[PDB]
Amino acid sequence: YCQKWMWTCDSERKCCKGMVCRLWCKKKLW
Repeated sequence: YCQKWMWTCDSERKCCKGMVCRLWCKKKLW
């Protein structure tokens, strides 16, 4: 699974595209 908006990511766990990978998955505003 890709990490959803209410999820978080890691070096392995990636957030779903459209969001940015960070401590938590954050929507790409920029």
